[PDB]
Amino acid sequence: CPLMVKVLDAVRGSPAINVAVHVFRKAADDTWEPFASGKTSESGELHGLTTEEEFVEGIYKVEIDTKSYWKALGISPFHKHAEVVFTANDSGPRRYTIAALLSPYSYSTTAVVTNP
Amino acid sequence: CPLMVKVLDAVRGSPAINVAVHVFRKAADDTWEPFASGKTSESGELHGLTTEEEFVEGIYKVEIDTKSYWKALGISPFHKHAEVVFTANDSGPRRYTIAALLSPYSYSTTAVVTNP
Amino acid sequence: CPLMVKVLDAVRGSPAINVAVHVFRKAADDTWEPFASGKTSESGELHGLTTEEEFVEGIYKVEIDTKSYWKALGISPFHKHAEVVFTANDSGPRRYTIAALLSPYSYSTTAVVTNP
Amino acid sequence: CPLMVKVLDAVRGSPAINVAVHVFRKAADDTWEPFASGKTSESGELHGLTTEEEFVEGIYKVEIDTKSYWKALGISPFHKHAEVVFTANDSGPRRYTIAALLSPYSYSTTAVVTNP
Repeated sequence: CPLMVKVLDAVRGSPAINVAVHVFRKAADDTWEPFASGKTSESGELHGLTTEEEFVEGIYKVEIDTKSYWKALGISPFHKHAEVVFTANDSGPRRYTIAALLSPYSYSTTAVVTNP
Repeated sequence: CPLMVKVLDAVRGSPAINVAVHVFRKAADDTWEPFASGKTSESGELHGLTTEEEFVEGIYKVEIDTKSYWKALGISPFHKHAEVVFTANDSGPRRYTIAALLSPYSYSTTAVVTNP
Repeated sequence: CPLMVKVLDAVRGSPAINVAVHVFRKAADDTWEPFASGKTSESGELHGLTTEEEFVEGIYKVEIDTKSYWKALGISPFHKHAEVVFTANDSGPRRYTIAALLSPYSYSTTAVVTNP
Repeated sequence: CPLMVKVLDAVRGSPAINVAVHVFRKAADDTWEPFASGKTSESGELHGLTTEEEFVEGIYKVEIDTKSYWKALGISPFHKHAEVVFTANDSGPRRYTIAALLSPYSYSTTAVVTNP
C-alpha cells in the first residue's frame, strides 16, 4: 500500500468517516488524469487506492471532499475541498501517508513518507 | 482590502517573505480565470490583491507557491504549492483573510472572515 | 509590544475574542511566577502584556484559556487550556508574537520572532 | 490501550522517533503526580502507557519533550515542550489518541477519542 490517506475531524475529535478522496496524476499533456478514488473508513483511513505497479513517478493531486463531509454534518464550511499536490517516487518507490485535519474554516495536511 | 493573505514559516518562526500568491475566480465553464497576484511583504502579508468592486460573490482559488519559497531557503519541500479554494459571500460586509502556516511536509490554512 | 498574542477560531473563521491569556516567568526555584495577563480584543489580539524593560531573557509560559472560550460558545472542548512554554532571547532586538489556532479537539501554536 | 500518543515531524515528513513523553494525573491536592512515561517507537507511536484499570477519571497532562527531539537533530527550537491537558473518562472509559505535529517554531496537537 504505497499511498494512504487519513482524515480527522478537529471539532468532534474523531476520525472523519465516509469522506470522498479523489487522486489524479498529471499526464503528458499537463492535464490531470483520474488515478484512483475511495472513501474513508470508520477509522478515517483510506487504504487500497493503488498498487506498487500502478503508482509510478509523477505529480499527483489528492483532493479531499471536505465540503460534502461538513454539509452532511449540517455545517456550511469555508473550503470547497482540501487539495494536496506533490511529486511522488522521484528517487524510487516510497510509502506516502497524506493526513488531513479538518475544521469548518481551517485544515491542515501533512505528508509522512517512509521506506518499506 | 476585501481579500488579504498572510503566510508564516513554522521552521524559522518568521513571516514567509517573497512568497508568490496567485488568485483565480471560477468561470461558468469551470475553468479557473486568473484574477490577482502578488508577493508577500516583509510582514508575510499581501494586501491590495483586489477591490470591493471587483471581489464579487463566486468561487475563488488562492495558490501559494510554497515549493519556490522552500527552495529559496535550501530546505527540501513536499508540496508543489498550497491551494485554498472557497466560496465568497453573502450577507453584510465581509473581509477575508487567508492565513497559511508552512512547514516543508505540512501546511495549514485558515480563513478569518470579519466585518468592519 | 515585545510580546503579543493572537488567537483565531478555526470553527467560526473569526478572531477568538475575549480569550483570557496569562503569562508566567520561571523562577530559579522552577516555580511559575505570574507576570502578565489580559483578554484578547475584537481582533483576537492581546497587546500591552509587558514592556521591553520587563521582558528579560528567561523561560516563559503563556496559558490560553481555551476551555472557557469554547464553553461561552456552547461547543464541547477537549483541552483544559493551551499552554505555550519557550525561552526568550538573545542576539539583537526581537519581538515575539505567539499565534494560536483553536478547534475544540485540536490547537496549533506558532511563534513569529521578528525585529524592528 | 486507552491512551496512545503519536508524534510526527513536519520538517522531515517522518514519524518523530524516540521522543520522550511524560504523563501526569492531577492529585487530590491539585498537584501533578507522575502517571506514566515512554518514548515513541520507529513509527512515532507510544503504546502501552497505561491500562484500563489504571486510567481512571481525572485531569491528565501529557508532556512531549519536543526540545530534546529537535536538539538531537541539531536545531534549537522555540518551545521547551508541548503539553496537552484534558479531563479523561468523565462519561465512562474512552480510548484517547493524542497526536502531535512538530516543527521547530510551531506545533499542533489533536485528540481523537473513540469507543472501543
